[PDB]
Amino acid sequence: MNIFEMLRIDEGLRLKIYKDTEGYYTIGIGHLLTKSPSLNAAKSELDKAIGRACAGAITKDEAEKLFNQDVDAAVRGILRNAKLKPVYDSLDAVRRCALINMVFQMGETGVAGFTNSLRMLQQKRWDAAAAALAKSRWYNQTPNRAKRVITTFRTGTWDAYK
Ligand SMILES: [Cl-]
Ligand SMILES: [Cl-]
Ligand SMILES: [Cl-]
Repeated sequence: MNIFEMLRIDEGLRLKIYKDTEGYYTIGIGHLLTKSPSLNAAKSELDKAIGRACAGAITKDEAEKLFNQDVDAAVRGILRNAKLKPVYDSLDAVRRCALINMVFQMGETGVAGFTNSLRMLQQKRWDAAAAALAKSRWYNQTPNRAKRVITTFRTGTWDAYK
């Protein structure tokens, strides 16, 4: 299993503009277009991201290209972040993927906000980290996905995804 396969499971794949769990316009494999209520605005962001007139739809290849860009951006955002980097550096390969998953979903700043959980991960207190992560809007809004990531952090294996 790898980060791509993992996020592909959590986010799905849709070739036509859709609303994510918070009602924002997204497309592809979890690629947020805009927070704005306007379908037009969405459509304009899409055209601008792809570089052509998509009329609200993209191809598979296009979806994948955006996904490669988003994953890379998330890894680089972690490595540049003073709060995240040291965590990431302290973790084993499976758990690094769990950290990347959260950044992809909520962004760096959001993740950097889980101060206590970050500190526990770093100290390798897995069960305490799991509990801290669970006490969040994140967990209450998207529980099944949250659980899958938290379990990965707890165990360091891919069972939650197999
Ligand atoms: Cl926390
Ligand atoms: Cl809570
Ligand atoms: Cl969920």
